Amino acid sequence: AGKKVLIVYAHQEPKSFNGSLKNVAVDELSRQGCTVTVSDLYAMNFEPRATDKDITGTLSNPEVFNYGVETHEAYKQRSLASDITDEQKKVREADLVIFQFPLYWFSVPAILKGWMDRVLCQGFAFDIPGFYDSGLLQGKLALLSVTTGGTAEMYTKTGVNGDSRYFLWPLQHGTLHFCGFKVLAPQISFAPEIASEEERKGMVAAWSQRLQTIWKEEPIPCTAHWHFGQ
Amino acid sequence: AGKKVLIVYAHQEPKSFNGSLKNVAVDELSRQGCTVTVSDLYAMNFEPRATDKDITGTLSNPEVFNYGVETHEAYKQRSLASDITDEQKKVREADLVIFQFPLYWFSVPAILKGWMDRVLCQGFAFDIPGFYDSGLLQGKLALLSVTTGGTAEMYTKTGVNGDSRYFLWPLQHGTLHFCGFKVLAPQISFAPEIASEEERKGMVAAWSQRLQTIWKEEPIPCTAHWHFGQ
Ligand SMILES: Cc1cc2nc3c(=O)[nH]c(=O)nc-3n(C[C@H](O)[C@H](O)[C@H](O)COP(=O)(O)OP(=O)(O)OC[C@H]3O[C@@H](n4cnc5c(N)ncnc54)[C@H](O)[C@@H]3O)c2cc1C
Ligand SMILES: Cc1cc2nc3c(=O)[nH]c(=O)nc-3n(C[C@H](O)[C@H](O)[C@H](O)COP(=O)(O)OP(=O)(O)OC[C@H]3O[C@@H](n4cnc5c(N)ncnc54)[C@H](O)[C@@H]3O)c2cc1C
Ligand SMILES: NC(=O)c1cc(N2CC2)c([N+](=O)[O-])cc1[N+](=O)[O-]
Ligand SMILES: NC(=O)c1cc(N2CC2)c([N+](=O)[O-])cc1[N+](=O)[O-]
Ligand SMILES: [Zn+2]
Ligand SMILES: [Zn+2]
Repeated sequence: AGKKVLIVYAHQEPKSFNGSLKNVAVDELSRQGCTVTVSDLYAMNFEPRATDKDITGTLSNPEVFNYGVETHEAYKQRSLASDITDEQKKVREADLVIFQFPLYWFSVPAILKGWMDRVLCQGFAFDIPGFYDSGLLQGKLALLSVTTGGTAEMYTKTGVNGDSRYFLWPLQHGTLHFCGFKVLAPQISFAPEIASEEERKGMVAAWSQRLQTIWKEEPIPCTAHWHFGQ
Repeated sequence: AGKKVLIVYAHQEPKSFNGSLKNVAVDELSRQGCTVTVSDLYAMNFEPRATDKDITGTLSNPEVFNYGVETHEAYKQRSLASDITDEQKKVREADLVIFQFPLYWFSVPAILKGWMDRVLCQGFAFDIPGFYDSGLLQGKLALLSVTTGGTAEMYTKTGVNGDSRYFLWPLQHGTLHFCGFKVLAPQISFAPEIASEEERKGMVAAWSQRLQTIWKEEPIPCTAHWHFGQ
């Protein structure tokens, strides 16, 4: 039996360092025999805004619009917009979701935030109850592959930015773990715009090399202690 | 004399609890004689995606698009899209910026993420050097007014979600502090949807009351210790 991978990719420029890391992931996972799909959010002009257009059916309560409630129900009625349900198919079938993005404001670019907000709806990714370790995507793996402007030392506890692990918490725990994913350790490629040609090559090579044995890695313990120390 | 307030507001439904919190803020700050402006993102259909459309006319390097470089240059050359510069004008003039939003995945809704992404460009909100306490918005105050689905107990260190301060980091430190704002203590309105109508009313009264003395408040210390201590 093989493995299915979805790469959710958020960068405007094919020739960027992010583009290189995404292409390398496709090549290496494809070479392994994996089933691979890429959602290139900017080329898709993916809609990030959570709005009433996300539901192609009778809006249940059209007097007071509640996005959570309307999308939950629309999920059950199979009446979500097709951009959403197309992504949900991709996610439903994946054994591994990789997110490839440059860090914007200690988080994901908005187009990618919008993918999280609209795709990962109640009924689909979680239920109440049915989250964290009972999240509806248990059994899947997830991996953040992030590039920064800041260097590694800036992202240490004694540095100006604090530990890079600090900003991971809403993504790794708040989102991914919440939906039931097991989380592989993040790939962080620090400061590529500042690095030499060779350092950049080494970072891209370190990532393809990691992907070779990706199916053998254990998930991190996705806890407050992993992220915060103490 | 006076002060000016910008409320950056991210909720699709005026009749929502978020809508009431926004309306009470406008009411009360207004009554005080403040100048008040609301950027109602969803009603503006505000563009969240960071794209080459954000630069007017001809790019500095159209072969390889770098969003950061291009927006930094367009800022100096006064060629940023008018939707961005319209917001920058509001922020420039503000003494206090209030963010009013529902928590979406331990962060801001994507439409508001894209506000941050596209509005707070280099040259305007920060430079290098010129960030953290030297950020270019220094002397300004910022405050997150956030509503949750989860209860206050869920957002303790021993609750399922972890302390609320953990998720504030990318916003308060990574973004607001980084641009030089001083950050007032967040206003967190826990689980309104679950509350009685009377409880909801009490939380709107509490927000109004706090705003009566907002100008008397001191900033939090925006450190890793505040967020992850103790
Ligand atoms: C809105 C905004 C907010 C930001 N917020 C933050 C923040 O909170 N924290 C932070 O740390 N940073 C922040 N940044 C910076 C951003 O994270 C970095 O600029 C980004 O991660 C760099 O990735 P890139 O793919 O765009 O690099 P690129 O600019 O594309 O370039 C890296 C270099 O490597 C070259 N390259 C491409 N492919 C290869 C390859 N295969 N082999 C060798 N070289 C290659 C490229 O041509 C280029 O010269 C922010 C930037 C923006 C625009
Ligand atoms: C995509 C997505 C991701 C989410 N992620 C998270 C997460 O990470 N963590 C989390 O905790 N939550 C999360 N949530 C939940 C979200 O934070 C809450 O649903 C939201 O904060 C509730 O605020 P509201 O304004 O929308 O409530 P409302 O639905 O508007 O409900 C409150 C009630 O108050 C009523 N009301 C309005 N004004 C008044 C007034 N003046 N007096 C009395 N009653 C009034 C309204 O009629 C309504 O019935 C997420 C939701 C979505 C859709
Ligand atoms: N590496 C950095 O010094 C850096 C660079 C940028 N810049 C160039 C886009 C941003 N940022 O925009 O938020 C933030 C940081 N930071 O470390 O927090
Ligand atoms: N009150 C909650 O239990 C709750 C509800 C939602 N809901 C309404 C969509 C989300 N969330 O979306 O991630 C998160 C939580 N949470 O505590 O982490
Ligand atoms: Zn976790
Ligand atoms: Zn800080």
